[PDB]
Amino acid sequence: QAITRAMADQARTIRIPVHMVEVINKLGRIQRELLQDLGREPTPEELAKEMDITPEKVLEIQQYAREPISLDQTIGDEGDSQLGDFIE
DNA sequence: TGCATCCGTGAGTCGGGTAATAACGGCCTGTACGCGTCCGTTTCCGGCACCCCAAATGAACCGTCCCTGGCTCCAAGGTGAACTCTGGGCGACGAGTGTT
Repeated sequence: QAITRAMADQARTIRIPVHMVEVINKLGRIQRELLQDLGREPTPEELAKEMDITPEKVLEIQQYAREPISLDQTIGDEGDSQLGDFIE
C-alpha cells in the first residue's frame, strides 16, 4: 500500500491523483490482456465496454496518461543540439 | 616516492516527437453547480395641468413689371439714267477644193 501510494503521488512529473492513476493502470493492463487474447489491439469502443464508461472518457484518460519529454535531449541524428534549441 | 590510476577539457560549419503495470471498496467533503421564490426596476397604456405652437386664412398694397398711345427723323426699299463691256448680228475677203 505504501509503495503504490508513493508511486501514484511521486512517479510522474505532473502529479496525477491516485483515483486517476488506478484507472490508467487498469485500462493499460486490461488493454494489453485484450491485445494478447484477441491477436490485435483493442479499439477505444471495445476498451470502453470493459471500462463500463464512455469512449470519450477512455480517450481523455489515454491523452491524460502521456508524460513529458526532456527539453535537453539531443534531437539530431548526431549529438549537435538540444530540443530546446527548436522551441519558440 | 614514485607510480599506476583515475581523472578532468577538447574535437569547426550551417532531418523533427520514439513507452508500463494486480490494486479495489468504502467514507468525507468541498467546491461547483442546479432547483424554487421574492423584490427592486423599468418601461410602457393613456390620462390630463394645460405649454400653448403654429402653418394656414383674411386683408392691404405699393412698387413694379407687364399691357396701350402717340411720335418721330431716319436709313432701307422704290425711282432715274448711263455705260463698258457682252453678246449677238452683219458683212467682206481669201485659197483648199468637187469635178471631167
